[PDB]
Amino acid sequence: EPCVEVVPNITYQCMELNFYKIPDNLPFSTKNLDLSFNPLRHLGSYSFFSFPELQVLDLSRCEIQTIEDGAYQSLSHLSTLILTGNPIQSLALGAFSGLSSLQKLVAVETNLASLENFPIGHLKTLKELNVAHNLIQSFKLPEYFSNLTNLEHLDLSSNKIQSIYCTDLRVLHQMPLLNLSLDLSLNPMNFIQPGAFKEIRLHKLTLRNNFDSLNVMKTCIQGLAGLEVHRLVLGEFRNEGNLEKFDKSALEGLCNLTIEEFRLAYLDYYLDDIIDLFNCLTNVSSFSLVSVTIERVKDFSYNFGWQHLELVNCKFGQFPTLKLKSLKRLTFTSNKGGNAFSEVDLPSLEFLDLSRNGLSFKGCCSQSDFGTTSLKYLDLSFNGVITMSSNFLGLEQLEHLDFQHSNLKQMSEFSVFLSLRNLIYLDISHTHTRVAFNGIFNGLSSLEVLKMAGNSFQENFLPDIFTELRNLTFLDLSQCQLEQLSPTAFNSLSSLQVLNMSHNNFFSLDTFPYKCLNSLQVLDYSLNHIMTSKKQELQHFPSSLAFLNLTQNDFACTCEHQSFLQWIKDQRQLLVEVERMECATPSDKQGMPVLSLNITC
Amino acid sequence: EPCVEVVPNITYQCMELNFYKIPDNLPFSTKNLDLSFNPLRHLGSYSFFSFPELQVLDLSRCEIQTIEDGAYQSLSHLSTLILTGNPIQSLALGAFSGLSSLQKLVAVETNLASLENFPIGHLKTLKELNVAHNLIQSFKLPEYFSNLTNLEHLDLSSNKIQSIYCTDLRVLHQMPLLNLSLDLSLNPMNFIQPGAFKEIRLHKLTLRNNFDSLNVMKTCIQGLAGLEVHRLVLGEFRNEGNLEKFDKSALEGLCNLTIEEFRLAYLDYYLDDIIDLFNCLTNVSSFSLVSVTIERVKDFSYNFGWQHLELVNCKFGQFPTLKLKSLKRLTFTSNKGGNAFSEVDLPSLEFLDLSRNGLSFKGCCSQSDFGTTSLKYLDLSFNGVITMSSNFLGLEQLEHLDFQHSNLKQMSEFSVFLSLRNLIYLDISHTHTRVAFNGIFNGLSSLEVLKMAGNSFQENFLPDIFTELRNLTFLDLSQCQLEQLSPTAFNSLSSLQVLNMSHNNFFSLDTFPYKCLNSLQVLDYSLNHIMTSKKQELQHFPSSLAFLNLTQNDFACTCEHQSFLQWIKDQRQLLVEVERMECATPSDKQGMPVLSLNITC
Amino acid sequence: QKQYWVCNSSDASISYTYCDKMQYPISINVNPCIELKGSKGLLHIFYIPRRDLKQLYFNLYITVNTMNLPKRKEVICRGSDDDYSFCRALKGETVNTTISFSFKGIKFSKGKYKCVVEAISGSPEEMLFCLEFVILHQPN
Amino acid sequence: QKQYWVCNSSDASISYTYCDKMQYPISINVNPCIELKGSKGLLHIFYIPRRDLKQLYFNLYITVNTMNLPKRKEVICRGSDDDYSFCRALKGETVNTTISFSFKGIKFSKGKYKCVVEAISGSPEEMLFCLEFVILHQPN
Ligand SMILES: *[C@@H]1O[C@H](CO)[C@@H](O[C@@H]2O[C@H](CO)[C@@H](O[C@@H]3O[C@H](CO)[C@@H](O)[C@H](O)[C@H]3NC(C)=O)[C@H](O)[C@H]2NC(C)=O)[C@H](O)[C@H]1NC(C)=O
Ligand SMILES: *[C@@H]1O[C@H](CO)[C@@H](O[C@@H]2O[C@H](CO)[C@@H](O[C@@H]3O[C@H](CO)[C@@H](O)[C@H](O)[C@H]3NC(C)=O)[C@H](O)[C@H]2NC(C)=O)[C@H](O)[C@H]1NC(C)=O
Ligand SMILES: *[C@@H]1O[C@H](CO)[C@@H](O[C@@H]2O[C@H](CO)[C@@H](O[C@@H]3O[C@H](CO)[C@@H](O)[C@H](O)[C@@H]3O)[C@H](O)[C@H]2NC(C)=O)[C@H](O)[C@H]1NC(C)=O
Ligand SMILES: *[C@@H]1O[C@H](CO)[C@@H](O[C@@H]2O[C@H](CO)[C@@H](O[C@@H]3O[C@H](CO)[C@@H](O)[C@H](O)[C@@H]3O)[C@H](O)[C@H]2NC(C)=O)[C@H](O)[C@H]1NC(C)=O
Ligand SMILES: *[C@@H]1O[C@H](CO)[C@@H](O[C@@H]2O[C@H](CO)[C@@H](O)[C@H](O)[C@H]2NC(C)=O)[C@H](O)[C@H]1NC(C)=O
Ligand SMILES: *[C@@H]1O[C@H](CO)[C@@H](O[C@@H]2O[C@H](CO)[C@@H](O)[C@H](O)[C@H]2NC(C)=O)[C@H](O)[C@H]1NC(C)=O
Ligand SMILES: *[C@@H]1O[C@H](CO)[C@@H](O)[C@H](O)[C@H]1NC(C)=O
Ligand SMILES: *[C@@H]1O[C@H](CO)[C@@H](O)[C@H](O)[C@H]1NC(C)=O
Ligand SMILES: *[C@@H]1O[C@H](CO)[C@@H](O)[C@H](O)[C@H]1NC(C)=O
Ligand SMILES: *[C@@H]1O[C@H](CO)[C@@H](O)[C@H](O)[C@H]1NC(C)=O
Ligand SMILES: *[C@@H]1O[C@H](CO)[C@@H](O)[C@H](O)[C@H]1NC(C)=O
Ligand SMILES: *[C@@H]1O[C@H](CO)[C@@H](O)[C@H](O)[C@H]1NC(C)=O
Repeated sequence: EPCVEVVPNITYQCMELNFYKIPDNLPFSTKNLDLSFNPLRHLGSYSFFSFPELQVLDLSRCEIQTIEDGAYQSLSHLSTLILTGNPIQSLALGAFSGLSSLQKLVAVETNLASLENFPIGHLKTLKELNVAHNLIQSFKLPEYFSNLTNLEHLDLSSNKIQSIYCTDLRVLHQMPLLNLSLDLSLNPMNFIQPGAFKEIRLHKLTLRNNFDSLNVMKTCIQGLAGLEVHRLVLGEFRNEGNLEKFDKSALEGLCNLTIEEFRLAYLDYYLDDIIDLFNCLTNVSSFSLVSVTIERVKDFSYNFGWQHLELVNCKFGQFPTLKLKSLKRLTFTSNKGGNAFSEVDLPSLEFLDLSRNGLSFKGCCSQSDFGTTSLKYLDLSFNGVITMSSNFLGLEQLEHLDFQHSNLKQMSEFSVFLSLRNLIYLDISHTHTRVAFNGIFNGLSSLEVLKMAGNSFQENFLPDIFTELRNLTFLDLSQCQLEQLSPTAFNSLSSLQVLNMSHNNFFSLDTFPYKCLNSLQVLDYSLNHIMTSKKQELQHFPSSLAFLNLTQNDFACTCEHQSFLQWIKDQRQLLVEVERMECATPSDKQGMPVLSLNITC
Repeated sequence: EPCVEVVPNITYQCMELNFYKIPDNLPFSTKNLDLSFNPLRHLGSYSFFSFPELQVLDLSRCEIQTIEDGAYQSLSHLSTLILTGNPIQSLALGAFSGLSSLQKLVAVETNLASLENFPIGHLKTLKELNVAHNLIQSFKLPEYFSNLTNLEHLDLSSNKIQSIYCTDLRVLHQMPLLNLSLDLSLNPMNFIQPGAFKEIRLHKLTLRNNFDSLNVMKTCIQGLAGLEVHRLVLGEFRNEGNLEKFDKSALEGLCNLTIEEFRLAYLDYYLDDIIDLFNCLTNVSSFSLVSVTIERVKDFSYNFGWQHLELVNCKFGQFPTLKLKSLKRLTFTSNKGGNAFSEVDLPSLEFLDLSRNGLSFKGCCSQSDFGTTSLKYLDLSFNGVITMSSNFLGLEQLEHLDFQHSNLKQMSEFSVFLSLRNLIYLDISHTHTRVAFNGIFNGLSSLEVLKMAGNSFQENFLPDIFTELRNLTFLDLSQCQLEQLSPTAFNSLSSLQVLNMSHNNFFSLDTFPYKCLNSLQVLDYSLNHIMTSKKQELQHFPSSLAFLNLTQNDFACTCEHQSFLQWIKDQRQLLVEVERMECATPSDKQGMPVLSLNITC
Repeated sequence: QKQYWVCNSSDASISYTYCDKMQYPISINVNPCIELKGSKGLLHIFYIPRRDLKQLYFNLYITVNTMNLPKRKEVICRGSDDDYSFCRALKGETVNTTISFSFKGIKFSKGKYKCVVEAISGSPEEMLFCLEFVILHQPN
Repeated sequence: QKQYWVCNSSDASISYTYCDKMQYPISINVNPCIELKGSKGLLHIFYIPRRDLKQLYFNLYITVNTMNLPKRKEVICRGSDDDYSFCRALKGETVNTTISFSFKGIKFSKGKYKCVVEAISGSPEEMLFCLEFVILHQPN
């Protein structure tokens, strides 16, 4: 029964180690004692006495039948208790007595029955109270919540709460300050008599998969009246039975609340129209849908005040036609349905993300496409096929631009990035690109990070295309099948520090192309096959070089060009991994580190 | 003034050589004398006397004012005359007198006035008669056409023929046999009085860009009645002014003819519906549209008897929804508009070509997509992005399959060609493919031509994927960046004769991988960098090898592995181009053929 | 290694065993059994995790009759607002869930098909278990 | 080599000369002149070919300020039923045609722009002429 020492005399974990008592033969100053799945059928007063210091304590599935009085007494600084899965049939009054600084309290799968006979009355600093998967029958908040401030979460999901009445929540009418991110989900409820929620405030309210029909949902939405929830979350769960009807006059009566952030989070019904539905869900400054299939619908053109939208994992049949006078951010990511694109009109939009959809652009990118003129961010990566018919025109203010793993067409036929004078980032990695025009990267004067790994080169000869890109500090070039490089290629590049050049097919190293790089610190030549040089005129690299990875390529262990291996014992100060720099060419000299074999000839 | 001798004492051409008389100081047995742009302001009798034999004669832009009587007399076997651009103001009666075997007769841009005073009455064997761009005022066929049989073409386009009457074409009611592929295009005509064309027969009729409005066209179509043309061609030309209206009741009245092959060949009007238009163009066994923009239209679902369709260079906004119970061939090639695809239903279709459209397939290829089950041919090459969610299922009868320059996705995740047991051809060249599954080519047992040039390989090591492909006679592998090959890779391949392996990155040649290839005749290793071998155990190639291209790669000219260069002077019987097989490694030995430098060490 | 059967069909013989050191039990059922031809059905799962079923995902190592495939990575639940309710579980909490599935449109062939299943979840992303699935196949 | 002017605009100075041995005349006009910014207009051509204007196409060798581009290949007329009427001409036949054009949506920069124009047509596909276009550019 060795308790594993996770962090040396700080944290020990004793899980599934068949215990029956606390391991008090453990170091005296402990923190974060894990103790779960060890059978402890009952606890006693001052159980945790040899642990005067303790931050986190876990008792999960320790099958605690009863917690006796005065337990946990000699135990402060205890910030967390996790009493998950312990079936408690006798929680003695005054339990949890001495706990000076307790914030988190997780009692899940504990056989609770109500919250009025729940011993946390004396508690303070208590922020979370996760009472989920319990047996609680009515949502009547007990009175000791008056003394209990600082409570921020109260997650009672999966409970058997059936309905609500008026003077339920008579508490909360006495709270000048109260943040209660309440979450009531999966509660089968069929009645909310009016006026119950009134002059009340919340900071979240989550009701998903609880109403069995459209009429129940309708009149219970009628039950909540004047709620003022700062963020509402409705929907259902893919996991169980669901609604079999959803159209216009459902979601009605939702029009008396004061919402600011909405989220419908699932719908098994192929909804087919979006206005006169979600009708009184305007003025919500954050709209969001997730996993809801609205396949065939034409009229998306409508005016809403929606300062943030998000359509994640939704299916369609067409690209929706958005017309939003006020929408600053959009996230049309990982959708599956309609692989095309048509011009949307978002006059005030500053962020945009259309990633991993798979859609295709024929009108490419111009101010004519998105209707805006101040778009700071744009991600069209992991899409299908992007045809360049217009260099980014009217988008002169665009600092981020990703394209990686898309399919760029006609990228060599003109200067495609000719308008982007304020651009810091550019990732055209692994697009099916054949660089055959010396003016491809023309216009990018502020580009500092250039990633392109997996793009061919005309006849596999690196031309002088990195000119006027003088801020480039990071340059990625790997799997570009380069067999030669212009001797004057990386000039005007005085700020380049990282320079990736590995996984090409070279056979000669030299230092003239890198004679003048004042800021280079790393230079990677790894998965090449580099055997010899021009001639031993190979000179010292610039002083700044602090790293020269030369690992993983073949070598030639015979008398001639032993001067080359002498010039790679030139530097021991700049090599990296002398372990995988070895011999390849003879059979007798195999796997041998090069600086290691001392031969005269 | 040297007449160029094109084919030695057979054909001489004297073009733009400023002549004034026939060059009779030319060999005596001539054929195909070109003589054009030489000024010959007049001809005389027996002009071409020193050419007793002559097949083809050209007089284009020779500015012949008058052709005197009896000219061309001592001139038979003359199959062709090209009197193009010669302004003839006095063509004497009885000209073209002695011409025993004349078939073609091109008189274009000649200032003709009518066909009744046209000296070809005595002619026979005359097949073509191209009288285009002339000045002819009425389409009244003269009577000597009775004697004139064998006439197959009569192309009088761009003429000033204004209208037609009944007893025009009183001839052609006396012709038991008459093939007349007539073509009347660009003739400004505004009246066809009824009954004119009647009991008449043609073999083509081409009227494009001749009616100035919809009413003119309508009632002139009403003019032609009971024509029985075997192939009709209407439309217009992008080059000039065009119709400004085209909808349902245009093209009406076309319903009295007996058409079998139709072609509308251009339309500047964005037509927006296809039935109740082209309404009485059913039962035509060959439909065809070219360059006509029908962008927004939903109802393509309609029944026609159309045994061949073709939609070349058409624009749309959607993929048309074809529903044709009888359509054997389709050619949806080079369209531009709608880059998608939806399931069509062509129950009896045996050919299919969707090439260079650029559209994208999400449902890929299955019997569920094209509704047929006997499709012998399929070309989806040069398209956008093709996602494999189904190996060709229900298409077990498919002998041709092209994919080249498309974008295949998920091609390694399962045996994608698993149903195609009858497949001879396969071109997956230059798709963005990374071969990382030894079962990619599983199922292709009859494949004899396998093209794949430009497809990566996992770690650049050729695995044993060419198994069960025993009929493969042609194997393409170039630009596959292969650095190693399994020593047992091309086994079970006894029928391979051509074997392309160039433009990879090798550094060692050997003969063991090709120890057993009985049918190999060509073996290409060109754009590699091959310097040495395993060891001089390199053995004789199989007898069948008749060609070993080793050109264009680097070599190492020092004493050691002079035994390798000795083994490449092993064979002079199988080398190919000893001119570009040279030296690379030393500076003093540069550009030197290898078998050439005799050194001891 | 003890063999765990699941279900037979006309052309399937699913089973599985364990990879790793820990062998925490699990209960998987499928009704009706998968016909490796295009099938439909339900998948009933009874589990008690030793970690949080949060940011759960699968690494699949598939083997088509002694021929490896590439590696598959399937994200079941991401972060906020999962499609599923069971990915809100904690340690020691009973998961008792049901998920329906269907597929069609692919032909397979005979042979020992294998798939190594690696579940990963939690705060530092440590594994939850490994399982090894054996799926024979012989179409009718 | 004699210089052949075409038209000036606000940001264009088109001109051209001849490549090859034969120098058969041709007449090209454009109205109004191309603004290398997105333009519209008509193109009037008067020609008398020395071959057939059949299966005509262009090879374009473009040069962006001493930087070559790839080679362009433009098929004007293919075979049957051309969009244009002038591609039914024969040798010696007057071609007198008019074609309208328009483009927009691309930014260029300053510099000597060049384009070598090679027309090919006919039965054995021999060249019809070469021309060399010089297009200066200086936006306003
Ligand atoms: C010898 O070759 C090695 C590869 O073969 C180079 O490797 C290192 O690769 C690591 C990739 O995992 C880089 O790490 C990453 O570090 C960056 C730092 O900013 C983080 O952002 C990334 O998230 C992180 N990625 C992961 C998966 O951890 C290492 O940074 C990088 N080494 C260096 C020095 O940058 C070696 O670089 C090369 N030898 C030398 C001296 O460069
Ligand atoms: C040495 O390398 C040469 C290339 O570097 C190989 O070249 C030859 O390439 C030609 C491509 O133009 C092939 O020609 C074509 O021939 C086939 C015959 O069936 C025709 O279909 C194609 O239309 C035609 N294409 C063109 C553009 O003409 C030659 O066939 C081919 N040579 C041989 C023998 O096939 C040499 O092959 C290689 N040396 C040897 C001995 O193979
Ligand atoms: C230059 O660019 C290459 C492009 O790949 C960078 O390569 C990556 O290098 C890392 C570090 O070795 C590789 O990670 C290795 O991954 C294996 C498997 O995951 C792991 O077992 C190793 O311990 C190591 O972490 C990685 O595979 C490799 N490729 C990719 C696509 O990431 C390289 O790091 C760059 N050089 C510099 C100096 O930044
Ligand atoms: C093996 O496959 C390669 C793949 O390219 C074949 O290469 C092609 O070979 C021909 C013949 O040399 C090349 O044509 C050359 O073209 C230039 C320019 O057009 C011309 O000037 C030369 O005279 C010659 O014709 C061609 O460029 C080259 N590549 C392609 C894409 O066609 C090779 O022929 C194949 N080997 C065998 C034996 O078939
Ligand atoms: C379920 O399928 C398995 C495998 O197909 C069956 O197991 C085989 O059982 C037959 C019948 O007894 C034996 O002949 C084979 O030798 C067994 N092979 C293996 C690998 O186990 C199993 O019997 C099937 N179950 C039922 C109820 O039919
Ligand atoms: C048309 O444009 C050309 C080139 O832009 C003009 O030619 C230039 O003319 C100016 C004005 O006389 C001279 O200063 C330059 O030296 C000339 N340069 C070249 C290269 O020719 C021409 O003048 C313009 N035509 C008109 C009518 O303004
Ligand atoms: C709870 O509400 C208070 C109101 O001041 C806010 O500061 C706090 O951030 C909220 N809680 C959380 C977890 O955001
Ligand atoms: C980046 O480029 C801009 C414009 O060329 C220049 O003003 C700036 O100094 C450069 N460096 C940095 C660190 O911004
Ligand atoms: C003309 O008609 C006859 C009818 O027998 C046919 O044989 C011939 O092929 C036709 N002409 C052409 C050029 O096809
Ligand atoms: C091609 O393969 C088929 C089936 O494997 C076989 O019957 C045939 O003999 C092979 N060879 C030829 C030339 O068809
Ligand atoms: C899971 O829940 C269902 C719901 O009725 C129940 O019937 C079943 O017994 C539960 N599973 C277990 C193992 O208890
Ligand atoms: C071309 O045709 C038009 C048509 O009116 C005519 O005006 C013009 O003069 C013609 N061109 C020549 C060079 O004759």
